[PDB]
Amino acid sequence: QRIAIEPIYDPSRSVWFDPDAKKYDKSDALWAFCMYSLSPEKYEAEYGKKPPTSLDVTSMTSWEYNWFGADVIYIAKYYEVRKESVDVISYRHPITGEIATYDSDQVEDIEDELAIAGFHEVARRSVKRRRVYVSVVDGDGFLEKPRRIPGE
Amino acid sequence: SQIVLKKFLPGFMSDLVLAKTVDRQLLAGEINSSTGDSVSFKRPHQFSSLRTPTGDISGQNKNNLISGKATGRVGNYITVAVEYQQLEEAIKLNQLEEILAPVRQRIVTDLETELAHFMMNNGALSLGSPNTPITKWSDVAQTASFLKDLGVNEGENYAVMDPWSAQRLADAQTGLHASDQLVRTAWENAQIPTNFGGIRALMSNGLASRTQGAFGGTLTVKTQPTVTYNAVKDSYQFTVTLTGATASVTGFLKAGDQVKFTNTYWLQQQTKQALYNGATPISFTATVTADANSDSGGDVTVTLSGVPIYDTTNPQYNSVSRQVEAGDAVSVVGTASQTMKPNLFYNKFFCGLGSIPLPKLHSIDSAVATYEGFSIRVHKYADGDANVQKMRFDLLPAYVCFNPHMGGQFFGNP
Repeated sequence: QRIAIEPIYDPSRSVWFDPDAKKYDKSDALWAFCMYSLSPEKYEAEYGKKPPTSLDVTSMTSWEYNWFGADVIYIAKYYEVRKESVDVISYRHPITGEIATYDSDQVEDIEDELAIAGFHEVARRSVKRRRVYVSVVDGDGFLEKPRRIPGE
Repeated sequence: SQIVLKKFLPGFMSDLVLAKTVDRQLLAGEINSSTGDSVSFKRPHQFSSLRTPTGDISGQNKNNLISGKATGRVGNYITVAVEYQQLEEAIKLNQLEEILAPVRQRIVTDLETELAHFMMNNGALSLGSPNTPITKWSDVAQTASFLKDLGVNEGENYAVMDPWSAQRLADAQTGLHASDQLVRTAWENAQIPTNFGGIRALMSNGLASRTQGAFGGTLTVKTQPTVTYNAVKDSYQFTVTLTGATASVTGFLKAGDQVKFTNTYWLQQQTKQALYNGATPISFTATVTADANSDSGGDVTVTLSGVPIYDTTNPQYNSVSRQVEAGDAVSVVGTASQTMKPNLFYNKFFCGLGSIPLPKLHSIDSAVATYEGFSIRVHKYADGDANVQKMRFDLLPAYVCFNPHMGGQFFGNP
């Protein structure tokens, strides 16, 4: 896994934030949109050819411009921040440090720990954490179902 | 009397609940440049059993495989256009953006009114007399009971009612005796819950209305129609003639009327047994398709939706207790020529809906506007040389009916 930095083209017509955020960096925002154009051939390459293409409508551009290419489909990425209940498991194996708290995503069977260097100890403290989800939508429905991204 | 605000006053708007419930999945992106003007789906098969003391199936005849179809077609264009002189509109009115708002609402509102007519015209089932309104709890639960009794399971059932009718049910709900939350909710917001009587109840103010159409005389069937499966395996529509009508009236039977056959009853489609409505057996009913007049001698030829299949060589496809033959007595529900706004109850797999994408018109400025998932193509051109401009917004709708025996109209009963 890796962290990547990517550019956004046409920010003035692609990025829309929660209208309740007032700070410079939009820290106090709960959702946002990121739009980008697409071609019918690439739309069929991913997703599926079975459902026709329905694109978002903004009525933003074409303001004093001649338009010829009707082969652009507008797709948007949707972000949410949620507060959810997660169970933290504290593997308290004394060897090589004792206090170690981990989330429920990593499990002794999902991750090949097998209690070799971990003692189960306490696994019942449930705490609320701040999590962020991403989704891909269009004018019809969900192109990609929501999934959580690794951050805050 | 010169200064005017730049903000417009609010207006009126209808609602969309029917387009959200109908099936928009099976027919979607299927009417392409290769398919043509129509596309069809397959139909399920049914089989019969022969009972003998020791096999010896040699003497009788084995089941024959017959395949059906259900074709969907496209409709006409939904077009709204404007024409103007640019200087006058450009005085204080922006790019016809004041027009931009209530045009998509018109295009969408019309699609839903056309859907209402299609479903009322092509539904088959009927319940209660058209006169009585909805006042009690049983009037909504009867639809769910009837649909469950027919045998439909795979799908989802919905019922649509007027705004005034919902309040009467809430008034009944406020009369409950033990449910705290229901009583409080009905007292506060006058809102009935989601699941009402085993079916989902919905409230809509934009709903089509129809006129009965004058009729008179004890009608009866004159000639035995063809109701074998081979004839009606593609459309579930059949033609029948009536006698004993009035002398000569135009518009004798309007589109959407229900014709009821008294002596032929419904059957549970799986077990092939009669249907009992608690105290009386349920009669068969059908809906008129197009307008029909009456000539001298009271001969009315009418095409109906929903067929009473009584094939004798293919008994597995029967859908009625007994065959309709000459001399049977029929009736028309409702009064002479009253107008009413019906209520619709249907399954999820009753009618389809889709849209045909439209390509850009060559060398003409255009854009695409979206509204509740519906795409509208807009074009601007300048035919004429007198400061005359033109705009147009369009959509092409496609409608399909799978089986008429899973929907229809329902009213209250006394």
